[PDB]
Amino acid sequence: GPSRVRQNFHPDSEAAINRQINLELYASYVYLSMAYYFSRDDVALNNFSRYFLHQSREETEHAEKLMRLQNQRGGRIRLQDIKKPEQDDWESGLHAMECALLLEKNVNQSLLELHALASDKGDPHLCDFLETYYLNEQVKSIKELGDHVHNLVKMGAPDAGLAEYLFDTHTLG
Amino acid sequence: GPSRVRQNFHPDSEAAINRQINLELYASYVYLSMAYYFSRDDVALNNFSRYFLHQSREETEHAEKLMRLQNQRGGRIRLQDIKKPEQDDWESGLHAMECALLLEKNVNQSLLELHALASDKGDPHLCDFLETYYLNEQVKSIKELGDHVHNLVKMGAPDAGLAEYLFDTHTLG
Amino acid sequence: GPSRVRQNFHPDSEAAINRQINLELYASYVYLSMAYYFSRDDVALNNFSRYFLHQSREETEHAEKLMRLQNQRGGRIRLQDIKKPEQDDWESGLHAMECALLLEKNVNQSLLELHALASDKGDPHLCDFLETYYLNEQVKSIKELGDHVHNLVKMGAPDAGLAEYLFDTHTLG
Amino acid sequence: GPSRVRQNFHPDSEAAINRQINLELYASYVYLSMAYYFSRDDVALNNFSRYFLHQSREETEHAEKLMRLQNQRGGRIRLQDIKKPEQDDWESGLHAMECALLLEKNVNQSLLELHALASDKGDPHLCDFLETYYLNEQVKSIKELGDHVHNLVKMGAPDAGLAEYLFDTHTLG
Amino acid sequence: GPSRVRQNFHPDSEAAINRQINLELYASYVYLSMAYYFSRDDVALNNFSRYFLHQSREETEHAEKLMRLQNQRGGRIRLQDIKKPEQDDWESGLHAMECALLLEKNVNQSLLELHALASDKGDPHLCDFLETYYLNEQVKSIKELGDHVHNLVKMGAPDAGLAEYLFDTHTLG
Amino acid sequence: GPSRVRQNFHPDSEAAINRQINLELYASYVYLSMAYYFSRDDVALNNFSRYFLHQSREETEHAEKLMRLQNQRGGRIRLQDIKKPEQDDWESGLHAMECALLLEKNVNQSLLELHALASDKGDPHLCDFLETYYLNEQVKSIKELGDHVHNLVKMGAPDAGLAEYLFDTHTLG
Ligand SMILES: [Cl-]
Ligand SMILES: [Cl-]
Ligand SMILES: [Cl-]
Ligand SMILES: [Cl-]
Ligand SMILES: [Cl-]
Ligand SMILES: [Cl-]
Ligand SMILES: [Cl-]
Ligand SMILES: [Cl-]
Ligand SMILES: [Cl-]
Ligand SMILES: [Cl-]
Ligand SMILES: [Cl-]
Ligand SMILES: [Cl-]
Ligand SMILES: [Cl-]
Ligand SMILES: [Cl-]
Ligand SMILES: [Cl-]
Ligand SMILES: [Cl-]
Ligand SMILES: [Cl-]
Ligand SMILES: [Cl-]
Ligand SMILES: [Cl-]
Ligand SMILES: [Cl-]
Ligand SMILES: [Cl-]
Ligand SMILES: [Cl-]
Ligand SMILES: [Cl-]
Ligand SMILES: [Cl-]
Ligand SMILES: [Cl-]
Ligand SMILES: [Cl-]
Ligand SMILES: [Cl-]
Ligand SMILES: [Cl-]
Ligand SMILES: [Cl-]
Ligand SMILES: [Cl-]
Ligand SMILES: [Cl-]
Ligand SMILES: [Cl-]
Ligand SMILES: [Fe+2]
Ligand SMILES: [Fe+2]
Ligand SMILES: [Fe+2]
Ligand SMILES: [Fe+2]
Ligand SMILES: [Fe+2]
Ligand SMILES: [Fe+2]
Ligand SMILES: [Fe+2]
Ligand SMILES: [Fe+2]
Ligand SMILES: [Fe+2]
Ligand SMILES: [Fe+2]
Ligand SMILES: [Fe+2]
Ligand SMILES: [Fe+2]
Ligand SMILES: [Fe+2]
Ligand SMILES: [Fe+2]
Ligand SMILES: [Fe+2]
Ligand SMILES: [Fe+2]
Ligand SMILES: [Fe+2]
Ligand SMILES: [Fe+2]
Ligand SMILES: [Fe+2]
Ligand SMILES: [Fe+2]
Ligand SMILES: [Fe+2]
Ligand SMILES: [Fe+2]
Ligand SMILES: [Fe+2]
Ligand SMILES: [Fe+2]
Ligand SMILES: [Fe+2]
Ligand SMILES: [Fe+2]
Ligand SMILES: [Fe+2]
Ligand SMILES: [Fe+2]
Ligand SMILES: [Fe+2]
Ligand SMILES: [Fe+2]
Ligand SMILES: [Fe+2]
Ligand SMILES: [Fe+2]
Ligand SMILES: [Fe+2]
Ligand SMILES: [Fe+2]
Ligand SMILES: [Fe+2]
Ligand SMILES: [Fe+2]
Ligand SMILES: [Fe+2]
Ligand SMILES: [Fe+2]
Ligand SMILES: [Fe+2]
Ligand SMILES: [Fe+2]
Ligand SMILES: [Fe+2]
Ligand SMILES: [Fe+2]
Ligand SMILES: [Fe+2]
Ligand SMILES: [Fe+2]
Ligand SMILES: [Fe+2]
Ligand SMILES: [Fe+2]
Ligand SMILES: [Fe+2]
Ligand SMILES: [Fe+2]
Ligand SMILES: [Mg+2]
Ligand SMILES: [Mg+2]
Ligand SMILES: [Mg+2]
Ligand SMILES: [Mg+2]
Ligand SMILES: [Mg+2]
Ligand SMILES: [Mg+2]
Ligand SMILES: [Mg+2]
Ligand SMILES: [Mg+2]
Ligand SMILES: [Mg+2]
Ligand SMILES: [Mg+2]
Ligand SMILES: [Mg+2]
Ligand SMILES: [Mg+2]
Ligand SMILES: [Mg+2]
Ligand SMILES: [Mg+2]
Ligand SMILES: [Mg+2]
Ligand SMILES: [Mg+2]
Ligand SMILES: [Mg+2]
Ligand SMILES: [Mg+2]
Repeated sequence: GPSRVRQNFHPDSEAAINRQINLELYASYVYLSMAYYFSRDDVALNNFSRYFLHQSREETEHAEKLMRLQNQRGGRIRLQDIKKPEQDDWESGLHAMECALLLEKNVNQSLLELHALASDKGDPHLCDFLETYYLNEQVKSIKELGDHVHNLVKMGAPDAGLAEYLFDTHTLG
Repeated sequence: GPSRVRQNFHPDSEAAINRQINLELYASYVYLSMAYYFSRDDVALNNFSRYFLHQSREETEHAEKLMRLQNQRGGRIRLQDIKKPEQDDWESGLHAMECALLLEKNVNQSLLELHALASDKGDPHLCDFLETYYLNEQVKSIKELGDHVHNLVKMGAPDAGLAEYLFDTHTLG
Repeated sequence: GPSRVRQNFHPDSEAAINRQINLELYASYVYLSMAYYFSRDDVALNNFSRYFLHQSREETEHAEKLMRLQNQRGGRIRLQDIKKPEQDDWESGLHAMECALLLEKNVNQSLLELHALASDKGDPHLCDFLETYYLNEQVKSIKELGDHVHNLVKMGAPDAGLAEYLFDTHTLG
Repeated sequence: GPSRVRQNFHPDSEAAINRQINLELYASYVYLSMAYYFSRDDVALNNFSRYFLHQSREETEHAEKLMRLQNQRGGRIRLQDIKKPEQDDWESGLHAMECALLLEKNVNQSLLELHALASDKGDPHLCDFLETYYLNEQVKSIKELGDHVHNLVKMGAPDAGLAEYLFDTHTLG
Repeated sequence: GPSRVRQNFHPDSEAAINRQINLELYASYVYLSMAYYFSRDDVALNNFSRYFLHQSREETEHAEKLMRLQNQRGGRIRLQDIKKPEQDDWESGLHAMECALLLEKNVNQSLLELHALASDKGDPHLCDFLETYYLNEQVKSIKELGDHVHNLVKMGAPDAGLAEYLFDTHTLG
Repeated sequence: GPSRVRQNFHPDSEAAINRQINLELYASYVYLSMAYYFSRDDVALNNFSRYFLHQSREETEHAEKLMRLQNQRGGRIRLQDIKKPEQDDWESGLHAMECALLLEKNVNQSLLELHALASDKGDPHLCDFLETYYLNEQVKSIKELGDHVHNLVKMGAPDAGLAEYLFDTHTLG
């Protein structure tokens, strides 16, 4: 107290990083739920399953990089419960994509608030960390999900019988 | 009488294995019938044909492993007629998949009854044999057929003109 | 009705091909029975087992080529029960070989009657099919079985203790 | 309702599998917490960190295989909150190892109760699943942790200055 | 007391595993005795020698896997004298094969009793261990020895001068 | 009677070789016991385990070469019970090493007495056999064990917490 490594690292930043870790672990859990929805016998869209499983594992990576940052800067990781997702039954490929898009925008908003806090606290290391590893990743993710939602809507998902099947095999395959 | 190899092998188990051999050979014949239905000039779904031909050959493997078990344990194989399948004309890709699912559940029920008999007779070798080579294979097969039935139903098979054609080329291809 | 592919294909030929399919599947089953007789603990002639298992699989090939022919010509496959073999206990390597020789001659006679029918119906495609894929195969098979029976008889099978053992390891190995 | 795949799968088993999924995800989170404790600047045992991170990822694998089983059998995954671990500060390499050993024994007890339930419900597929993928894994894990605890105790951890350092570099390296 | 690893492991099971270790070491010694009988100048059947030496080494493997199990589960290995085999002079290749068959059936009976005890004590780990590594190995071994005894009897062993010589060179070579 | 191969081979030598075979098999069993002591969860010195397991297998080799010698010279192998080791709990790495050193010196004394007997009986083949394959092996083994005991004593085994751990990983690893 303080850590021999700690320098220019505000307690508010440390707390906000702990909250961000929880949010990234939550996002991982949401995607894991979606992945296994798509492998149900009455859904059986294996490339939607693979896509969301990959997203789940990326969110765990996002959480771990923040945990590493906490240690690097001499903060102390404080974990909290990972809340269950809002749904187990995700309804359709389109609905899951729309929910993922909303999730990603929510996580983006949290990251932008974290960047504003880091700026306020004169922490350019933390600002750069977020810019380098988080903000463009989020923009790319949101854009990709937007593209997917548009194609599924235009194709007639979820009610048009061929739409999710064909998107599964040609876009996500 | 008895075989110099026979040990802890109840006559009821020996008889039940003979009945299971017949059922696996019957399942092989059903799938062979389906395979050649799909190669008719007025059906011509070559990947449905290939899929069911593969399933036919797997069922022969299942029969042979039970025949080998009978010899290994010192029982005597007693073959019976292999009954013809219930249909020659299987109507559609969806109908064949639904019939295959029912067949697999029926074969599964027979295997579960065989496991219950082996348990009752204190035959852990036979229990393990069924668990190792049959029960999970059946669960996997039933799940795969369930997945296929769901996709074909959602796509609008059998009446939607593109459904079986597209499933043939993208899932079974 | 008729199939858009059907041409110069008599209903009698179509029916005779269905009967031939059943006979080839029956021959496969006979050989499968023999194969597993030779793997009994009280018989244990592993190369006799392998030899008859191979013959079993070849007969399934013979059945499938006729099933393909039926579809190619626009006929409709009509499957029937596959009758069990005449024996489960095949007595000896010599007896099995003698039974196989009789089976092959019986199947040959059926093929010759099928060729006579095809000739009568002016079906040169069917005549050529039988000549190309069946008649010489049968002559080769009958000759091979004749050779095997002669050697086993001369060697003193089944009662001479070394005969089947030595034939198993030097001719069939 | 029910799933077209469901067979011999009791609702109690389905519920117990959902509880087991939560427990495996909890174990993953415990190990993740431990991994990042060991990377603190005031702990800095990088091979303890790597060891627990690996264990964390294995527990996620354990959770996923149960999620797959639920879908395979036609049950429905029902996720719950993942509770935070009991500690963020794990005190020492020895204490973390002792906590991991207790966790593994607790998870083992849950698996044994699940196997007893599956047995009671006559579900040999579920029994075999647990035996094949879970029970021996748990015994191996408990034994390994026991070995590690013994060596650390004998070496004088946590107070002997060289003990955890040397164990980190020679056993876990 | 108890071992920090021990869980769901009954003292009766621990004792029965110690007895099984002794029996497997005894079986190894029997086979070692047989191997060196066949290398006598007045026996000189080098492939019978090699066959039994291999079986001896496999039995040591069986003993070691049980010793490892004892440690894995937190039991304590308690070794006893390894009794000498019943004979040094094994009389003939046929007699040795018949003695080996009886030995294997006796060891199998002991394993089945061990499985019944494990079942009674609700130890699915131990049941699976026996099923996975012991019970099918025993069935395979008994069947192989049955096959060998049958061929040697039919060939006229031990009195027919060529029988053991030819079996040595063609089956065991 | 006598063996057609026997020449210059005294009955006393034949008997002494049988006693030596038993002693080498006993030494193998002692080392096997030690190997599995070191794999206990409350000992867990895996390189001590590996070292003694290797020594166990070498002693079996020593026994087999004497069994081969007996046959080569036309003597008859006479096996006896293999007595259990003096301990199951070997107390420590140092104590096991000290017990192994005493065992090796005892086996050496027996070999020297065997050489004296062979000399007395004018058997230069047996003298050379012992010199070539046994006497220098024993001197090397005794020296190696002496080296190990010295290092463990100097390092402070068994009570110094780091000693056996460090010797396990740097000398025996
Ligand atoms: Cl600071
Ligand atoms: Cl809350
Ligand atoms: Cl700044
Ligand atoms: Cl897209
Ligand atoms: Cl559509
Ligand atoms: Cl029996
Ligand atoms: Cl009937
Ligand atoms: Cl049982
Ligand atoms: Cl599908
Ligand atoms: Cl359509
Ligand atoms: Cl398409
Ligand atoms: Cl026509
Ligand atoms: Cl009839
Ligand atoms: Cl013509
Ligand atoms: Cl021939
Ligand atoms: Cl003869
Ligand atoms: Cl059910
Ligand atoms: Cl709660
Ligand atoms: Cl059950
Ligand atoms: Cl360790
Ligand atoms: Cl220290
Ligand atoms: Cl216990
Ligand atoms: Cl006694
Ligand atoms: Cl149990
Ligand atoms: Cl044999
Ligand atoms: Cl002879
Ligand atoms: Cl020969
Ligand atoms: Cl002499
Ligand atoms: Cl005594
Ligand atoms: Cl001399
Ligand atoms: Cl040394
Ligand atoms: Cl020390
Ligand atoms: Fe939050
Ligand atoms: Fe992504
Ligand atoms: Fe990625
Ligand atoms: Fe993220
Ligand atoms: Fe909640
Ligand atoms: Fe994200
Ligand atoms: Fe930048
Ligand atoms: Fe992303
Ligand atoms: Fe039946
Ligand atoms: Fe399949
Ligand atoms: Fe396959
Ligand atoms: Fe099957
Ligand atoms: Fe019928
Ligand atoms: Fe099947
Ligand atoms: Fe079981
Ligand atoms: Fe299958
Ligand atoms: Fe017929
Ligand atoms: Fe052939
Ligand atoms: Fe062939
Ligand atoms: Fe044929
Ligand atoms: Fe009949
Ligand atoms: Fe034929
Ligand atoms: Fe021709
Ligand atoms: Fe042929
Ligand atoms: Fe729980
Ligand atoms: Fe692990
Ligand atoms: Fe691993
Ligand atoms: Fe786990
Ligand atoms: Fe809480
Ligand atoms: Fe675990
Ligand atoms: Fe199993
Ligand atoms: Fe583990
Ligand atoms: Fe015993
Ligand atoms: Fe073997
Ligand atoms: Fe082997
Ligand atoms: Fe054994
Ligand atoms: Fe005795
Ligand atoms: Fe054995
Ligand atoms: Fe064996
Ligand atoms: Fe002695
Ligand atoms: Fe050595
Ligand atoms: Fe060596
Ligand atoms: Fe030795
Ligand atoms: Fe004693
Ligand atoms: Fe030695
Ligand atoms: Fe020399
Ligand atoms: Fe040595
Ligand atoms: Fe070192
Ligand atoms: Mg300082
Ligand atoms: Mg603070
Ligand atoms: Mg998938
Ligand atoms: Mg007998
Ligand atoms: Mg009977
Ligand atoms: Mg085709
Ligand atoms: Mg037309
Ligand atoms: Mg007609
Ligand atoms: Mg075979
Ligand atoms: Mg339905
Ligand atoms: Mg329910
Ligand atoms: Mg690290
Ligand atoms: Mg304790
Ligand atoms: Mg006790
Ligand atoms: Mg040899
Ligand atoms: Mg003479
Ligand atoms: Mg004498
Ligand atoms: Mg080891």
